[PDB]
Amino acid sequence: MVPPINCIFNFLQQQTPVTIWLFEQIGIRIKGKIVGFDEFMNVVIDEAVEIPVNSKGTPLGKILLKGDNITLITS
Amino acid sequence: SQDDEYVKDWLYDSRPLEEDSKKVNGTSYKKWSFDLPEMSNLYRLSTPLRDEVTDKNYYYLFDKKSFFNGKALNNAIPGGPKFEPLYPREEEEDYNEFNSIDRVIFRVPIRSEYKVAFPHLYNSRPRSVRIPWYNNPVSCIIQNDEEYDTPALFFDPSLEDFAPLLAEEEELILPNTKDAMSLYHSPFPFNRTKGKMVRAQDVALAKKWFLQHPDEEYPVKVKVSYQKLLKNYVLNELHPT
Amino acid sequence: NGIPVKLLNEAQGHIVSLELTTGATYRGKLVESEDSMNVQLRDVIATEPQGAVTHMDQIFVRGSQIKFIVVPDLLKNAPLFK
Amino acid sequence: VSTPELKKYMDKKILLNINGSRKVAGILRGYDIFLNVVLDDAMEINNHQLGLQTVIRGNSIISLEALDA
Amino acid sequence: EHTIFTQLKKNIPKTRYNRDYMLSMANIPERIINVGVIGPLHSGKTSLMDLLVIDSHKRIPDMSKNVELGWKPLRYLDNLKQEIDRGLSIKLNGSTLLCTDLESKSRMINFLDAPGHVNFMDETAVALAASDLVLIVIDVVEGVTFVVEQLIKQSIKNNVAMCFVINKLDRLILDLKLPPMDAYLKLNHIIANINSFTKGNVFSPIDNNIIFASTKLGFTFTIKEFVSYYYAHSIPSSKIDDFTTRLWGSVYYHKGNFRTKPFENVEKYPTFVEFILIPLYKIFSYALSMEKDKLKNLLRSNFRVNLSQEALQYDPQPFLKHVLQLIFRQQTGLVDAITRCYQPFELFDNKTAHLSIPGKSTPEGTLWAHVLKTVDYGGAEWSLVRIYSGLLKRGDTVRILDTSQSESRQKRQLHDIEDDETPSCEVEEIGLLGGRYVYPVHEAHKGQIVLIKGISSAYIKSATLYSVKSKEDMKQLKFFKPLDYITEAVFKIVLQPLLPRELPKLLDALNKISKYYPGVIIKVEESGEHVILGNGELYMDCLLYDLRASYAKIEIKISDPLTVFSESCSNESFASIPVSNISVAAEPMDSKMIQDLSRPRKLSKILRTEYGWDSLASRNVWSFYNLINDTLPDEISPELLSKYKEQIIQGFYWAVKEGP
Amino acid sequence: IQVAHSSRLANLIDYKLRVLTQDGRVYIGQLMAFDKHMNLVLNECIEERVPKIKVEKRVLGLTILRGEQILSTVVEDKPL
RNA sequence: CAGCUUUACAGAUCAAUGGCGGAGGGAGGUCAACAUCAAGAACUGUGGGCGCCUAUAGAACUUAUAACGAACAUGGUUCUUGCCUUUUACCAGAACCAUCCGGGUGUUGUCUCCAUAGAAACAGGUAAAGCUGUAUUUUUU
Ligand SMILES: Nc1nc2c(ncn2[C@@H]2O[C@H](COP(=O)(O)OP(=O)(O)OP(=O)(O)O)[C@@H](O)[C@H]2O)c(=O)[nH]1
Repeated sequence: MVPPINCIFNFLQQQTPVTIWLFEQIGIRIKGKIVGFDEFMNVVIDEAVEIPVNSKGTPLGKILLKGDNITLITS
Repeated sequence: SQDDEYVKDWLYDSRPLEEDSKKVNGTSYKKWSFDLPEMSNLYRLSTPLRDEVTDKNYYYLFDKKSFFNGKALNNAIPGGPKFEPLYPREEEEDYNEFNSIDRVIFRVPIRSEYKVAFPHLYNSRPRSVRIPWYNNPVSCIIQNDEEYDTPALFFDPSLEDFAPLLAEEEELILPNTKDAMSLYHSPFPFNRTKGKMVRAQDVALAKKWFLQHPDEEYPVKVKVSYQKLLKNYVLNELHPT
Repeated sequence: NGIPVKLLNEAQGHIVSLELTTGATYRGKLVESEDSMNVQLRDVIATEPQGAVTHMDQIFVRGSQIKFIVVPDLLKNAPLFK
Repeated sequence: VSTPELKKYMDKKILLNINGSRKVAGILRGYDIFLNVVLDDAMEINNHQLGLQTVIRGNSIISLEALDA
Repeated sequence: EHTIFTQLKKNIPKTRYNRDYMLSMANIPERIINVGVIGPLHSGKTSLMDLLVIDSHKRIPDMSKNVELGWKPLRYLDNLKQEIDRGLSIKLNGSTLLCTDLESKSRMINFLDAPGHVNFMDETAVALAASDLVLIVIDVVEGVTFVVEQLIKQSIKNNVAMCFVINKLDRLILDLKLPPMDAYLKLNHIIANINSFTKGNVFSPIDNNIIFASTKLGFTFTIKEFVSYYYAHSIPSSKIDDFTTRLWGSVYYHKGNFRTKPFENVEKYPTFVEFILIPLYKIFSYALSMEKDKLKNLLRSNFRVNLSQEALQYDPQPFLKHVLQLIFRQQTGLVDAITRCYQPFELFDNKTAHLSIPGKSTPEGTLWAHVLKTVDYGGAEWSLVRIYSGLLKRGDTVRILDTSQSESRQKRQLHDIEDDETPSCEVEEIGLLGGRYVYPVHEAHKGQIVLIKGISSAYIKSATLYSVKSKEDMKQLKFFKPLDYITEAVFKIVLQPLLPRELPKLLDALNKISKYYPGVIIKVEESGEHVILGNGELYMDCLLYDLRASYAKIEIKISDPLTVFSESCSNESFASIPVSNISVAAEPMDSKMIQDLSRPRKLSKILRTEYGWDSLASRNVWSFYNLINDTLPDEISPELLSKYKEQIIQGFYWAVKEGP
Repeated sequence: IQVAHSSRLANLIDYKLRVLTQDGRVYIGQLMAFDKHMNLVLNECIEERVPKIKVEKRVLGLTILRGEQILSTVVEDKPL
């Protein structure tokens, strides 16, 4: 078995490309690299980029995305 | 005053327990309920007469059932009683091929002890034979030197703002509890602490002794007497009026 | 402990029905539940708000997104109540 | 308190039905008490793949229908 | 009327749960547990069963006043006159009880209280076969005897969930008068012993497999149950499991809010002793000894339980029992433990395989059911059958096969790999063995046991009944092997009827005995002398009683108890002697090898090699039964006369049966 | 509609209760059991749904209604 | 330290509804009369379905090494025995039977010894007894 926390830790260690989907919001996504870790799914993510979904790119700085509104993580 | 503290006041009264008390029904004197310590005292007193074996397994082949079986099979358990046989021994085998000494083997002597224990097996053509008991062993140790919860006769094994239940008890074993324990394992009369009253007639203090296996190194006459008593008992038991 | 949860647990085995917040009704053999109503079912149909049915083998469902769970009338009779 | 009993669904391909009428696919790798799924990545419902390995949050899950029996 | 008895009418003991619900539950598998409770002699399995029954039911007619009070045990399931009068549970007369767990939800449970005594181990075996979990009840005092070990081994062999019941704590509390610490130590020792006898699975009171019982005094409890009852008020929901885990394994309280694995100097005893055993002891002593009012007050405070005004005036032992009942609530803890033990239902398949052969599952295609034991439950013959798959309806036409004709059938099937329905019967009436009453039912579903009336007359002992609808289905099906009644029988009692006039009657009686008592070989010899090869003395006696009273009522002669002897050879055969109107050698096998035997040609050869390190040619030739038969001349490999030797081997079997 | 002046929800057990929900549906049924988190067990439940005109009716039976989705509970009628 | 249910409390409007209501004894007698206590493990009614099923219920007592007795006598009858030779009076076993010395349970009725109130809950307090409680993903932040 591989827990979610463990996975998160691994991702952090890596510093590989991550693409986050927002909760209750289909049209917008985020794409960055995981820097932080918390007890909840909340993580700080430098080099983030906002993406409008194909139903391309937009300018965006360094961000911490809150745990409550996460959907997807991948790295 | 020390040992027999409770019983002494009433023990030797005409009506063994007083009228107008909470320990008996009343002046009709039909029912009684006792406290523990008094009961314990009584038990202690009665050591001579109530001398009974707390081990139930002791009565192996001295059961009423066993006696009945013996009677049926005309087979004395040597200690116990003997009767006229139920059935006349019709010795009419006629040297048949069954039960012959040509045929069978005699490793075991097939004692009549074994007959009343497995009547339907070892005895052939059993009639009116009741079924006997077949029991567990009784590891029950009572301390005679005035001590409390001790592995004496046997051997040891090889190897958030709260407390456990019944906290503030401060003592596992209450001062009366050894006595209580003793009472617990004892037989019918004292086991209980409430009862219906029997007539003085209807108590039997001799009975118990004769039911027991007789104490060894007694004379022959005594043994005979015991046997007779047993027979008397057994017959009474058998034919229920 | 939650009595509805207990009831749900009891219903384990039976052909239960199950609607979500989305409004998509399921109906099938209940497999397993937890303190939070983490239901599982077997041999289960699935109808959307439109009405188009879709059959499926093994479904797991999360209690938060579950709206209400229909049990058969047999468990009305006994025995966890009193 | 109790762990989600998803040991039957371990190493099987599951259609995770998620919030906003969306769907995810993939083989099941791991899980925890909050129902955060860990699964090897697959296509989002014609169809197109994103990511190698994926970790889905518990709150987002509407359902998870087993593709493999 | 009758002397050997059941209820005989529909004024049955009414039940606290409604029976309809139970029936409904029985429809669906996964919500049925066949328990089959087992142990040694007088461990108290029957007592436990009785207690369970009492818990289930409202007001039972058979239970007198005395029994209710506590005094006499209600031995419920020993309903037979014999099993009463004798004191032994002799036959399988279990129960079907809707039993709740710690999780309030409830499940139907087919208990089977086997005999403890070691000559009815056939019965025990049968129970094991029936049942999917097995409660191994053990006398605390006697501990893990060899018998217990044997039972455990048997359970392991025929794949079953072993949920232990360490019974008769009363004996250590009061009879022995062990100190609480001493008692705890004893318990630990027992547990260790159990573990040792077990192959792998570690049993302890944590995990809820060991169950601490005192079935006379009328309480069973797993520590979990205890915790639930009495350590919820204090300890919050998060650490309750943790607390439970802590309790047993040599940890202490440290006079402080969290526990520690080291020994502490101020406090004396471990957590189990402090949080359970000690409490129990206190309860006991107080019940026996303490001022009643004080005790009542304590109950009100600590356990949150009130003594009735009537229950205060009780006699000591009865009072104690009552108190225990009040404390340790109606036995759900045990049920919970059982459930926990049998949370894996993957074992079921394994068990089935063991019973029959490595099976391909075909549930919807056909109904099939292991007829286990015939019984004379309510005077009339019923058959204790476990429906394994399908549903067995009343008045269904059903094919049956005695396990005698199982191996042969299998062989035939293999060979095959026309409809040859050899026998069959109609199901007269299905019922649930509910101890003293048979509550009747129309259906009977997968994974549950039931009494069926029509089957009995087909087979002798242990049948497989099935209702197919196809050739493919038939092919798929398998046939349960004969029950290995662990105790082999070598107590040879020879009969003759005393009046030859009524030989038919005697024969009938014998047949009945064979049907009912499974651990009973009945050889009808050439000399007109019937022979019964019973298991032991007591068992034999019981059988005789049954025959010579209930299933015949005949005057019957009986031999001295002999044994089945068996011929063998010490040295090897010296003379190569042929026979005419064949020459075969003789030599004993290896002792170890023999033992192994007691407990594909290439594969066989390999096995042989592993066992004794014999020659390969010998292995190749070998083909044994019952012992060993080779075909090891020179010309047999060239010759076709020696080839095809099944018929030849049949002949040998006769020889094996009846030696020189 | 008539009903006694009740104090708590637990005291009005087995009364015929109307139950309003966030989606718009109205579940009518007798309250068999309650929860700390307002989950209700309903005896002979009937779902009344109002689409965007007139009350569409659906008979259910024994139902376990979760507390999250409930808006409020009105007493429709007495027991029996 | 919250909540609801009950007593002990004023003064209420006193509807509303419950519950204690034709609201009135208790303890006991070596006191009665009756009933009933060995039968399909066995109880009694109630309607309904039509001598039997299905719901209602009730149930005091006695029972599983089977009994009202943790107790034990004696008769009568046959059959077999034994001392015996006549019988009674006896021996000891069997089968039926009875008698007796006792036992409960229930209902009345009495006898004795102690005693005496015909109305209280609601709005909620005052005080005390029964149980429950101690916002970051699945309930209410
Ligand atoms: N001290 C004590 N005695 C018990 C306990 N449980 C049963 N007994 C007694 O010991 C014996 C065991 O009870 P039974 O139920 O007869 O035993 P069993 O389990 O039927 O044994 P089998 O006949 O072999 O099945 C009985 O004589 C009971 O009175 C117990 O927990 N403590």
